[PDB]
Amino acid sequence: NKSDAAAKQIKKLEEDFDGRIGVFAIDTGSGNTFGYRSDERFPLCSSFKGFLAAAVLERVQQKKLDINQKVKYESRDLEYHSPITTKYKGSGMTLGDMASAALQYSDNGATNIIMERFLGGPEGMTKFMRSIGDNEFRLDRWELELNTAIPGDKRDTSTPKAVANSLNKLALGNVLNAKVKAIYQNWLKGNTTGDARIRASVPADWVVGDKTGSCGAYGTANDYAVIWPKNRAPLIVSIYTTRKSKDDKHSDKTIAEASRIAIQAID
Ligand SMILES: *[B@]1([O])=C2[C]=[C]C(F)=[C]C2=[C]O1
Repeated sequence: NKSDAAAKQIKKLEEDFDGRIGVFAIDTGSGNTFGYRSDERFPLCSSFKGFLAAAVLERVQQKKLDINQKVKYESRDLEYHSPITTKYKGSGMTLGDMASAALQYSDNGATNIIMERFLGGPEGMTKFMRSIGDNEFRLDRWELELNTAIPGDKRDTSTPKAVANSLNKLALGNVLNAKVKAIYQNWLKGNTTGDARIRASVPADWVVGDKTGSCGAYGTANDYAVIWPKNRAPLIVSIYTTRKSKDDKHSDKTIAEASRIAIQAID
């Protein structure tokens, strides 16, 4: 019905920028969902870093790791785009701060250190997702090589749907106890890279938590978000985009729009 109209508009939008748009959104109040290409594979980019953060908090809650434990890395050669790890190289950082840095500043240093020392690499990352009943998600490579975003390449991809369900399990559901879920929420709420994406699509007194991704190839970018409107149950929104050519740039505004259309569909 209204579902058919939102698909028209999404279709228009991707043809407008000569690329591919994938959306999944859920209204946690009514059970309403909407998907456009919600089953197709898209490159993850930094977006899995939000799940990494959750996988840590999981280990913390089972008492396998302490959120305050020093993590030192003074001799490491820090990957490109390590703004937070770089400023604390000489003192180190707590496991908590490191995890949140991976999520809030998309910190590559934070990402790889955590996966090599606590999470058991990409395979370990994949295993974490399998354990929340997400079968699409697959992280294969490390930063930065995982961001190649070659069309057709299934490495380091998921689907909008699977990303939506996962965020929902993690941000709103059963996986984390009350105390830890709260921490996880605040981490997403404090994300700094997502102002022009899903956040731009919502009334500015809704509370949003998000994690963005940008590949730097094939104009590949994404965002996923948990949203608390004012008088209303939260929404989950998940938007993934690619473009036809290698040199193409990502489009914040397209994701913004696709979020806008998505949210109207489940309204
Ligand atoms: B994501 O996705 C990424 C990757 C790489 C770089 F350099 C940056 C970033 C952000 O997010």
